[PDB]
Amino acid sequence: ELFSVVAFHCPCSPARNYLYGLAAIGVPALVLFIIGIILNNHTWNLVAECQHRRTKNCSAAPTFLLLSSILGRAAVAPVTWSVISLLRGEAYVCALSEFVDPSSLTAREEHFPSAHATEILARFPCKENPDNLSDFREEVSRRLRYESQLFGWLLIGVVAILVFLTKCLKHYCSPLSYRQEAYWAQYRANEDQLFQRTAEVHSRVLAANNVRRFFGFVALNKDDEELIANFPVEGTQPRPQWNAITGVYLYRENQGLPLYSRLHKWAQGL
Amino acid sequence: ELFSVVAFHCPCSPARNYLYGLAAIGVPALVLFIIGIILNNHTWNLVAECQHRRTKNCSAAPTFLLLSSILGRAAVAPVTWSVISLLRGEAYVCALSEFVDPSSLTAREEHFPSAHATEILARFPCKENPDNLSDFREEVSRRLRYESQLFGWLLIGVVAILVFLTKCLKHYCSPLSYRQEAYWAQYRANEDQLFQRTAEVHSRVLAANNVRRFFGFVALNKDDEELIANFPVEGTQPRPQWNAITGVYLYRENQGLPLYSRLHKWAQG
Amino acid sequence: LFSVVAFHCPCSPARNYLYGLAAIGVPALVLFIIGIILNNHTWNLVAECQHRRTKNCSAAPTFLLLSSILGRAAVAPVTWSVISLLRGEAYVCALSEFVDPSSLTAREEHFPSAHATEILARFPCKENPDNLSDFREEVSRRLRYESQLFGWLLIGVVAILVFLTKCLKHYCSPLSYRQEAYWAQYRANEDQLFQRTAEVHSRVLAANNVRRFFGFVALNKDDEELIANFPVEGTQPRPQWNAITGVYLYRENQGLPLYSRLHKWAQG
Amino acid sequence: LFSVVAFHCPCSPARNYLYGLAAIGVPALVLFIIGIILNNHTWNLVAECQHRRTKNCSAAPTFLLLSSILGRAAVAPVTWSVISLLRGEAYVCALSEFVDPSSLTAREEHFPSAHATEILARFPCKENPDNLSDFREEVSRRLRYESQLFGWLLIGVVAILVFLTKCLKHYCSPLSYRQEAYWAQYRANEDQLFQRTAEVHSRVLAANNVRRFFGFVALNKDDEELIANFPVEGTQPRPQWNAITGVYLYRENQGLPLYSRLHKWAQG
Amino acid sequence: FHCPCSPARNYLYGLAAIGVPALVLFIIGIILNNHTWNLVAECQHRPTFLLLSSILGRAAVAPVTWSVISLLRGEAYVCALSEFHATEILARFPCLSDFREEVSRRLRYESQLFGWLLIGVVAILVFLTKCLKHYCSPLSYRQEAYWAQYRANEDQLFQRTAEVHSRVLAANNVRRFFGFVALNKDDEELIANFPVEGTQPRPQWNAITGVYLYRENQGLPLYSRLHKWA
Amino acid sequence: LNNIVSSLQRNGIFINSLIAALTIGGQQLFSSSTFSCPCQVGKNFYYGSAFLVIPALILLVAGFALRSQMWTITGEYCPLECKLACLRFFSITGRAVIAPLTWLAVTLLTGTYYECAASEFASVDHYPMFDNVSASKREEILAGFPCCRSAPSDVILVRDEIALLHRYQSQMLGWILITLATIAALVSCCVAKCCSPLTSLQHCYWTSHLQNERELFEQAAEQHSRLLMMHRIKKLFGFI
Amino acid sequence: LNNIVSSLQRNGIFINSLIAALTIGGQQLFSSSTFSCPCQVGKNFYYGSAFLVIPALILLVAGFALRSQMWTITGEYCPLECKLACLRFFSITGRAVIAPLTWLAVTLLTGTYYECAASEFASVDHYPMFDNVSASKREEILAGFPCCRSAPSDVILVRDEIALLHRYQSQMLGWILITLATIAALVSCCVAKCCSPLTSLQHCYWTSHLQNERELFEQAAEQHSRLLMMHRIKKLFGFIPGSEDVKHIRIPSCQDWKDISVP
Repeated sequence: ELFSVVAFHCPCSPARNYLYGLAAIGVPALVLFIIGIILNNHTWNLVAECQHRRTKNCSAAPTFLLLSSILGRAAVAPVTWSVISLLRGEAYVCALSEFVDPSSLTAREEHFPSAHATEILARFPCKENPDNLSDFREEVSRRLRYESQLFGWLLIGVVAILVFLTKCLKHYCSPLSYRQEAYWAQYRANEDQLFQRTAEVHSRVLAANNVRRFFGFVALNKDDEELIANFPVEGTQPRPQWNAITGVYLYRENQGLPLYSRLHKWAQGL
Repeated sequence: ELFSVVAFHCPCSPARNYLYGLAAIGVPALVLFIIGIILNNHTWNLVAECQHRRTKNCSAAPTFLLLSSILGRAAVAPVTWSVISLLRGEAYVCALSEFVDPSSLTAREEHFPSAHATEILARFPCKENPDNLSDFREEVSRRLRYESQLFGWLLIGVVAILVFLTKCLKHYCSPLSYRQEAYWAQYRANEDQLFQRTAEVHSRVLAANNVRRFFGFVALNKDDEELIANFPVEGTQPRPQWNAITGVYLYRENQGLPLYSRLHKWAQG
Repeated sequence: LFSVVAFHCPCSPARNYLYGLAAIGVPALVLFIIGIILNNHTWNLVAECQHRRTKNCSAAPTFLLLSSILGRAAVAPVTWSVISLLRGEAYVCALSEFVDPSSLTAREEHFPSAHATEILARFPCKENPDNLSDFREEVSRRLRYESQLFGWLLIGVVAILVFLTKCLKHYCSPLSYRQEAYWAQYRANEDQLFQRTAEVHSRVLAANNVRRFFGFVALNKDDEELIANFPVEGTQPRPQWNAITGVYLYRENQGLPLYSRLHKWAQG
Repeated sequence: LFSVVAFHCPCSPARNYLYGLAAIGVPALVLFIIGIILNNHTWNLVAECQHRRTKNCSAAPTFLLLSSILGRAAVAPVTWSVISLLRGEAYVCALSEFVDPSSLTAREEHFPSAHATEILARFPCKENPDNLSDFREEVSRRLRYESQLFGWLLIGVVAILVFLTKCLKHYCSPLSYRQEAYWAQYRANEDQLFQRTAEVHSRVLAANNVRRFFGFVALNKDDEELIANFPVEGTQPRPQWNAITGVYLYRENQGLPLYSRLHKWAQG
Repeated sequence: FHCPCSPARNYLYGLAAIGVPALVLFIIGIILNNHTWNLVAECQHRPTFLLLSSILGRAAVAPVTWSVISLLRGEAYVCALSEFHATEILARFPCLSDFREEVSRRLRYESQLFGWLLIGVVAILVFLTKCLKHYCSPLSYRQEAYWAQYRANEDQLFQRTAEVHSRVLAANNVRRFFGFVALNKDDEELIANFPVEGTQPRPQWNAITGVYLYRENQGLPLYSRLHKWA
Repeated sequence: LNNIVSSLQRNGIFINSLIAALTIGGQQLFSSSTFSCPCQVGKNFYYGSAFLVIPALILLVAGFALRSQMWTITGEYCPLECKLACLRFFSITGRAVIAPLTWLAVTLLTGTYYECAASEFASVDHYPMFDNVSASKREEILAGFPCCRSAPSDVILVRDEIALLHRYQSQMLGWILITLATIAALVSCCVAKCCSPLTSLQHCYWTSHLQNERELFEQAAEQHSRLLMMHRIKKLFGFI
Repeated sequence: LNNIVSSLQRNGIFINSLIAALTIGGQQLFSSSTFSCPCQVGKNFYYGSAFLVIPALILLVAGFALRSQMWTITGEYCPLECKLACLRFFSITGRAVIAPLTWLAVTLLTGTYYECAASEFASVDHYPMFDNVSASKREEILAGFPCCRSAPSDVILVRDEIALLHRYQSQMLGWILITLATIAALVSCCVAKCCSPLTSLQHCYWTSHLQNERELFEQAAEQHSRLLMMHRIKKLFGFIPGSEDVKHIRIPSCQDWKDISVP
């Protein structure tokens, strides 16, 4: 019942629930937004870019074209949570039930009291309303839910246009045809998955090369014995060599031919 | 349950629900429509055509045949969602509840109050009406649902006629016998399968040849060894070479023998 | 689901018969339009009107074929018209407002004449007084009779037409029926082999173009034999495609029958 | 499914008897048609007039064949009509209005004389006052008897008809039943291998035509030997095809019995 | 099932309720067996009453069993005697308490009384007739068993040779028509194994068809009309 | 399993038991189906007599016909040959008469049949109000009361006494027949053991010889019957 | 697994227990179904007494007769041979008499049969209620209450006492019989272990040998009959059935069928 713990509980109190409405919708949005940045590898080679130069000589022209991608590939997660809450309507109705104008209620005559209008309107989300106002609550509850469900649908539309706008500009302003970018897209993932796979193996071989020197032998599984018998190592990769394959790469052509990753630029010996 | 999330909940209010119903059906259609353009590769190369020339050399009339294809193919998503909502009728009745004329109401004598008309009619879809008007509530509910379904059945009828006119004229005015077009339509959908398939293989092979020069070897599975052994790579293809196989292509013939795709045109030098 | 296309009768005067027309005519129309497009015998007929651009061929040879187009595609609307008529819901909702109050039976002169059409409109939806329920039940069966009546006799006239068309087809076709059976088995056999070869001759030409670009074409184990067994050097001329599309009416060559334009092209 | 195909009595005078005829006769009528279409004996008999156009064969030699054709297709009308009569749904709906009220007994004279027919018509629909349930029951049981009485003797008529004809067919035919069993088996066996040879000879010609167009034909493994096993050069002329279809009655050639027109054509 | 109650008409149903469904079953029995046509063939071409009853009774099982099982329910006979103004009310009893009680028991009492008569007749018929025919037949039961097995093996092999001899015929004609035969895998060796020498004459098969009852010649037993044809 | 089923079938003990169970079960439904105990004043003793023995007798007719052995016995008849046949006849009789008494005993122990069979022959002298000097209603009421006419007119006491006394007579009539059947079976086997010159050990050889004399000869007949047919076809068509 | 069942079947104690259980179940079904306790004053002791004795006698006779070897024993009857016959007769008798003893014991233990049996024999002169100066109605009611007639006229309690008394006696008889039976068995066993000349192990071995040789000779006789019939066919038809017949065939004539009709 982990989902049962994070379930919404509207605190019916004036000037108080909309804070809770914010902090029970914004915070999971902020958590989801942060996770998107942290797990996105394109944000670390950005940080390591300004780290190693220590001067920030590079201007904002190459940064902004990448910086949007950092948020874009990550900002989807908050939106698909922000929109879901609005569609459910629970988040908005409890947030704004205090602000309903006591002169804008319909479907009933002038039966709304004026002693504590904000207080009595604040308790509508909790259904703790006297039966003489049940018409009023089912009017405010359905009206506010509209406003949320209207905003949620509108928000989906705005993303539905920004994505199409971006996907057009990213293909109209870039100097490469899309069929070549798909290759360049199919190369970044093809290399990275090979790199991670080959990093683990060259780690294990180096490890088994040290434990042996400490025990005289190394315990390895039957399939792991193939690894040592196939991929011998002579040492370690120097730090400056490790420092030339970290960072941001922007389509540097070489002698009339293209290079698709910063590693590739080093592969030719550049 | 995502069904409960995207459920159509009618806000019974005057001058308010039709605005909601407009944005509760049209917007998903817009999203469905946007998806169709984005995924359809026939629109990127049309965009890619506009970027390389930078001058608008190509005339609009030759491109209108392809321009109608992207909109036409993607038009299923709005229609298959606009129609389904109309036939269900929930979207329309909540939208047009407040426009029903009280004087033209039937099935009952002239006892309909007129002090606040739109307020009562707006509340019909939510069933929040006194039972003294239940006959009126049901009568408007059925009549409004009738117009939705009649509009819905009209909508599907119009699309079917449009498809019939489209396909009949497309085959009539095309300069190739329809049997050849089937072979052609069995080519572009066949090249793109091979071209995608070798795109990865000539990528992964180029991936391995880069890691190996760095680490000193490359981890591979049993199948991947065949990729490196059978298909060796030497370098990369020039950027202008990539530029010659992207865009639109309209049956340019060579010497009297057809070229079916722009890549095939480049394959003859 | 079936609920979406389920028939909902709007019990209103001069209105439901419009809905029944739309809720039955349009699904019938959408099926008929589907039938024409799928039937490959119409496109070559359409293509026949293109290449000549003169209308040299007379209508009389076309008429024998043209019936085979609409008729073969008319099965779907008929089987949809029949079931709707057999179900009966559409018909009763269609003609409810046209039931003559004078011709009403099974009850005394109790049916009101204040707004007969309005009362007659609400019969299909059970929106009727219990005092008039006997009238409603009577028309619930008299109307449903006509629907089931129309359904069965419309089935019969269709059924005799199948026999009439088929017998006339064997009566008018100069060749014997058993030879025609071979001709029928040849059209399916050529079409399949041509279509099966369409993919293969597309793939070989496809791989022969990607290879010139990448330097090698990635093929699975089974597609490898396709390149080895079936090499091509180019494409086929447009007129050559233009000579094996269209209609064909049993042109005999020197006492040797030809069954398809391709076969006619195969004889040169 | 079964809901669409069902019987519902229109309880109306001068109207339900039409429905009973339509709701049973037409489904029987179409079933009568279906048997004709599937059977191959009709078309060759039909094609017999086509090749002569003169009435070369007299009435007496050709009248013998006509008897067998109708009986084979008559299975469907009888396998359905008696079933409905066993249920008796048609009869109670049809002739309820035509039941003479004078013969009504086992009750005092209570049925109204103002509308005798109208009251009788509403019996099948369970619409009848409880006081006339006895009047409804007696006729309902009487009609169910007459329907079943009619239905049962139909089976006997079928039973005798096949029995007498079979010996009459054996007596009329100059062939022993053991001879007939072999001859009948030959037709039921030569046709099957004729059809199989048709497709193989159809495909082989089909493959050759495509190859002349594309340059290569994509066949499965089993089709590969088909080209090797049965290579053809051309086709068979229309007069050769015509010499196969039609009717045939056990010609003899110098003491050699021939069992088919193909066998008749086999000797030349 | 349906039990009509109309006076002066129920007795028609009782006869139709059992007699008509019984006789059709009898007709099915004679049709299915091929021995009936053998007698028909013999009479068409040309003491045999003993053979007729032997084959006639074999098909009599199905019509008989329906007749008795219907009488076991007994509702058939309650219609008959009850029908034979108050008489109509008696027919309405299955559909003045002293009057109706006496007749109803009388009907059921006579129903089983007449019902069991046929069963007693059946036992005598199946017993006496079988014994006398064997005693009347000079041949022993061992000879009779061999005679039956001679015929039992005759039809299965004639059907077996008829099918194979048909393929070797039909294949030739289609070959003369098309130019080859699309025979199946198992039938490939069938033509090669049995190359027929031709088609046998019609009167040749006519002679072996008919009835044959051990017309021994020169002391050599002969069992079938084909056997003497050797 | 299946071979065991056939092996137990060879033993005659289960054969007698198998028939016995079927007869009682079918009777328990047939007796309650269309028996109904009618009270025909003119002739009800016929009703009880008919369905007390006749349905058992047909089994004896079936029993004789169910064995092909006794037909051969009749043919040979129409000495040591009779001695062997008599033993076979006794063995045939033993398995043939078990069923008719099986149904006979259970009906007698049921008591329903006799009540509806010999009610009219009962004695009415004890009861002082079955006087009936007219001698007409007495026969009718005696042959009318036990069926469904309870008649609570100070005569129900007789209807219990008549039924119970008959049921006791029905029950007593049950075993006595059972006792005689056991007695006859005991002596007949003893007679078959003394009159037969062959020893019981030698009886087993002969009886086992009888059961395979039908099989081996029949198998030989089938092989010879078939081999003739193919050689006829060789002459006819040349096919094996 | 089925071999174990057959092995336990060879155990005589198990088969006797099965017989006892089956007889008890049959007796219970018979009592619950078809007893009805006829209530006539004249002859009611006859019914109960017969219910007690006739089933026991028929079960005893069936147990004695169903054993085939006793026929051979009697035939030999009609030195060591006499002793062996006596031993076999005692052993077979045991199983022959176990079932009727079970029937009698269970019937007496239930007590219903004895209750309806000797009911009219009860002593009523002790009870002052039954005066019956007529001296005939007394016997009538005495036979009348035990079956099903409550007759609620203060006599019911008396009748229950009477019933109880009879029931009590019934139980004793059962157990009394049981005791005697067991005693008999013991002394009977004494004879089988005193007059027997063979050793205790010798008797069991000899019985196993007898059963083995009986089964072996039955199988050998069947096989010899089979071989004789095989020889008859191979001499008449000229071929051995079940073997390659394609060598020769006799093709026998009409006269040949008569020769094989001799046996």
